[PDB]
Amino acid sequence: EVGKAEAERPARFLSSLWERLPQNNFLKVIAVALLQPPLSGEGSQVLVHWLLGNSEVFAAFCRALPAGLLTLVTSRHPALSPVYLGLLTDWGQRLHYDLQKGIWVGTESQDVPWEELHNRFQSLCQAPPPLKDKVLTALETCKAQDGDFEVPGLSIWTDLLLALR
Amino acid sequence: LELLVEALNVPAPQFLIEVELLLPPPDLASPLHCGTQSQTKHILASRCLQTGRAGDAAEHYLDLLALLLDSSEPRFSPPPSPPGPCMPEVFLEAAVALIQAGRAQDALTLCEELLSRTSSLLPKMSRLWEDELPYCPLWVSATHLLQGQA
Ligand SMILES: [Zn+2]
Repeated sequence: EVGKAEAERPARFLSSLWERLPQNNFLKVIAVALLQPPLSGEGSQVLVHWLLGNSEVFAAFCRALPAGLLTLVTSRHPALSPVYLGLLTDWGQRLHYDLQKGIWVGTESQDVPWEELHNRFQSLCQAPPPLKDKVLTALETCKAQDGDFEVPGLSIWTDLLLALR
Repeated sequence: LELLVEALNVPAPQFLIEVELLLPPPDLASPLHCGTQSQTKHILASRCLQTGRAGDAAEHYLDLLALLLDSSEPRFSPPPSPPGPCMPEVFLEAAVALIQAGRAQDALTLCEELLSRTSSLLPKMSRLWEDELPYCPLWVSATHLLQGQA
């Protein structure tokens, strides 16, 4: 209706929404909205422009949902692959290893744990061919940037690539 | 000690009561405790290594190792006894001298031959994927430390 009207852009509406209603609820709606096959997908095509436009909300999205949801988000809308991967890259690089418990852990309390990060890459790989190659190459590149070790306890990203067998 | 070793290189019972019959076999605390060739050569190399005559030490230690392992043909030539160090603590001391020579490409043909014989023990490190419980004898952790310094 607002699209046909063309008086205000969906942006303004979704900005006001963002303040007004409960966010966890909201996001799941939006997530699922991206997937519903078309009813007149201009709808889905609008939401990706809103999201990629406003970074801050999209950071909470990837953080709030499950893994399979973001997997299907991506394979449908390739406009989401490269920035999502971008957010994982950026979370992995604020960890650190302790030797005494054999585990990657974050400094800060809110820093997506190893558990969570394993899982999402687990999924992203467990996906169709046009994304698996993309992501797997985005690992080998951030590995080499942080030293090509072939042993655990150095490169978060070596760790992961190993942990996928 | 050098002289000692060559000494130990070279080797009758009366139907009567002689003294040695009544003499005991001596202990390890005795000053009449003298080991064997191999056991001593080890002392020499050991003693040498503590002084900082690393090169010499090495050669001693290699001669040690030659003796211990290569002795298939003649009379056996034994390892050091276990108030002393075990057969892997030794190889390490071999490789450590070889490092104080600056003979690092040898020190590695040693730590290679070591972990080659002893594959068929080791901890097969699947905890590598799952990461207190599994067992690593200190010496296997260390071989890796010195491979590294090499
Ligand atoms: Zn030992």
